[PDB]
Amino acid sequence: AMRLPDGTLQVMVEARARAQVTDYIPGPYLRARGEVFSEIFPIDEAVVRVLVEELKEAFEKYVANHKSLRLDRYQLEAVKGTSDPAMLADTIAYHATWTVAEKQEILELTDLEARLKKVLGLLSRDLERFELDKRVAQRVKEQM
Amino acid sequence: AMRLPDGTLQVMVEARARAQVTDYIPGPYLRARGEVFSEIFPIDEAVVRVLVEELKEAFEKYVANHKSLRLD
Repeated sequence: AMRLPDGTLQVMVEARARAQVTDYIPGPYLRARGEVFSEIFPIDEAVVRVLVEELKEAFEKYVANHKSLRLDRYQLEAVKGTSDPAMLADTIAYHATWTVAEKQEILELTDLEARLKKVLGLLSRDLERFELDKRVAQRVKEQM
Repeated sequence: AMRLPDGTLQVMVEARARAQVTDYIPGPYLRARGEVFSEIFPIDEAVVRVLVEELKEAFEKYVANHKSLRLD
């Protein structure tokens, strides 16, 4: 909780669980109503943990190749000691930079297991994007 | 079978054996005559228990492959 009364208040929040937005209250400033924490999730958590291990593998492949995103290696140092698959899945989903729409659709889906598949798909998409970025780099050099 | 003071009849059932059906009785409500309760006993259980083990292994593999379903 940083107190900066100069036009920018920096509040760092650790989210607990998603909830359904009931309605909206016109502002400014705006309000919204929500339900209790989303404590219902699918099971077969063992395969979810296996997919968490594979997600750590994929994110290690990601950040090591994605050094042009200026993302520090410290973000690869926090996936150790993971006591819950959901926190690691969300951390990897936010720590990889792409369009805000995909990051938000990661939140909107209440399915625990489909979120990991979405994260893996988007990580592979950014991987192939980096691959063709390199490809067109040498291609444009050859064009010169 | 216990009463719930809310508007729902709460009764636990458990099937024991299947019975053949001969004819129906007009309703409401419906009745049925029970002729026999046919259910074969396990005879020469070696093959039966081998298939039981295989069936349980197959069901375990069925449970271990959920990605959009929920089974406890």
